[PDB]
Amino acid sequence: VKEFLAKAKEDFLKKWENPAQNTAHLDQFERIKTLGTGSFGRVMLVKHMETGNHYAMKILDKQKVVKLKQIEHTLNEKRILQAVNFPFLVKLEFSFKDNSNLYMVMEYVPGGEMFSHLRRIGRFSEPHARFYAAQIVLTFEYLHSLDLIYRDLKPENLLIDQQGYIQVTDFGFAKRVKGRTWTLCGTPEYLAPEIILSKGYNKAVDWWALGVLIYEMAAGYPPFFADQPIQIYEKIVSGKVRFPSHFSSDLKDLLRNLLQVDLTKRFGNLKDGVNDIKNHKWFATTDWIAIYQRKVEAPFIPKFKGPGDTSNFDDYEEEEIRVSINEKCGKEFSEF
Amino acid sequence: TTYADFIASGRTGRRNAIHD
Ligand SMILES: Nc1ncc(Cc2ccccc2)s1
Repeated sequence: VKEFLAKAKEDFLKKWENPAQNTAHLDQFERIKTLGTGSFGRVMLVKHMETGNHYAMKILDKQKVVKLKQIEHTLNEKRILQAVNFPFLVKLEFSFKDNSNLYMVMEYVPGGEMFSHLRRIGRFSEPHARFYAAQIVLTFEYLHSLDLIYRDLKPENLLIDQQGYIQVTDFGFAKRVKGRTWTLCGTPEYLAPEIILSKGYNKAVDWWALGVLIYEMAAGYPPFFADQPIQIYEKIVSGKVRFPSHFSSDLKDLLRNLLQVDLTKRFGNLKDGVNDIKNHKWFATTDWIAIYQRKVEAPFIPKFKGPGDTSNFDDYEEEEIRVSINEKCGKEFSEF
Repeated sequence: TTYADFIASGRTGRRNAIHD
């Protein structure tokens, strides 16, 4: 583990300090369908012509990123992704830019989001939820060892692969920080109290978000919901959680320690760090090595119909890609 | 029920990130 993480960091740091740039070009890909949208572009299913490999290409309109003041966040995202390498993180295959846009070509993960299956089925059994929770526990131990805070855990951002294992996507808010940080970002249901209250905060916000996730998986709804974000915030800072009567007592206790307002008491945030979580009774049946190596059988394998099938994703209205004749925001994105 | 209160709320679709 220590020795895993030592090698992981050496590996990461080389790429961190010398980021890969300009490793493909748009005209090498055949565009097929939109798998998702966002405030600065979309993710499209695409085909790499030279190989016949399918990928998910994220396109960001440089002008939109600038307007929304997300330049630094966007350079974080690319610089981190090109440098990390973990089984439960979607791989960045290529990245490039043109006059108008930024492009991040990711590994295509055809099983769709946990969100979809979670909403459809209603809720996951404790074993089913424990299985995905353990993959996140290891993923955060990997990312936090690298000084990386993730900051957007939610079922919408966890993709299910062909083996029924999770792949974390969307690094738009990930940041390499040694001390504390202040940006208000993330998703309302998943924000730790520190964030809402404009305190400086650190990685402990990822562990809190883990408690929100685990609870959502196992209850079928989040511990703090309302029709408007400000009503959600009050619920979160009051730190009053009710559990479904079906919740096992081990689960209720883990959740009490994860969704802990007092940072000297929050699991992940103490002298033993991540082992508080890994050693908790709820996880007693978890074989950590076998999860990492993917030899545990998944509770659920997605229905697969083809290499480039898209039915596990919602439909989205297409929009043509226009590339301007003039370079936009060149200086802002020169390191991209 | 809490489930019923959830299902009837405006937040059962995909949830957008906030920032600033
Ligand atoms: N690698 C990817 N496969 C499908 C994707 C669309 C998507 C992207 C982000 C969050 C949810 C869904 S990204």
